[PDB]
Amino acid sequence: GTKQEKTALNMARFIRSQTLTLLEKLNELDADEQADICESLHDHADELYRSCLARFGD
Amino acid sequence: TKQEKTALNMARFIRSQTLTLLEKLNELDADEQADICESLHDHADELYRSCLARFGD
Repeated sequence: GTKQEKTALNMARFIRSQTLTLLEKLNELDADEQADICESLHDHADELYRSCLARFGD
Repeated sequence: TKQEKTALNMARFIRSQTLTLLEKLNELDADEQADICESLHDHADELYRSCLARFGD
């Protein structure tokens, strides 16, 4: 129902923001390999978020 | 350092949360989204293991 859809959409949103924050932290730590993997992870998180918005965004 | 541990904890959290969300999408029968989420969780697992080797202990 609406509650479950909203929770899922909200999780997809904070996951996307957390990948960006983590990428920023990894870059600050000069953790280059991890930053690279995290940057791709942010692409994937964006893809999931858009997909969730399409179904649950009302 | 505490900053490295912050990064590590965040990587672990993204792995845990993409797992939870995968299961919730499965419960919604939201298959297109679940497929994307499972791949996202694969990559979150990868990032975590890389960060753990670098920053852990």
